[PDB]
Amino acid sequence: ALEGTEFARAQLSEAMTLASGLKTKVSDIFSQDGSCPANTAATAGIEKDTDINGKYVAKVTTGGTAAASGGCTIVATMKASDVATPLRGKTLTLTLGNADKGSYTWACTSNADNKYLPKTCQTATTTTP
Repeated sequence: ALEGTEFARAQLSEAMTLASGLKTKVSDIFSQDGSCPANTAATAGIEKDTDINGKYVAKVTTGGTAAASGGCTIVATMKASDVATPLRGKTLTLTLGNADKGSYTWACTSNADNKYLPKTCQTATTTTP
């Protein structure tokens, strides 16, 4: 008897797995400098604030307005990658509202192929071109 795989591109599993996995990573973002900067003090003496992993297939950075409560709007991206969507993964964004005295909160805001009705994850703002 022989063995082997068939699916391989189990994007379904990786999809959900990537969702919760993203929350954990983003949760660290605000936890990085205990604030919400924009890689202004990263890629210099840190190994977390400056993510953007892959060969230009992942544009992730910190953002928002916080430094005592919780207001980090991190925006991730996928350019010329090979996961989700037929062309590109597009951009995505999440928010942190822990308040530094509550129990952590989140606000989804994705911007990757949104033709169907909205739910949980909204559409990212226009942002600069």
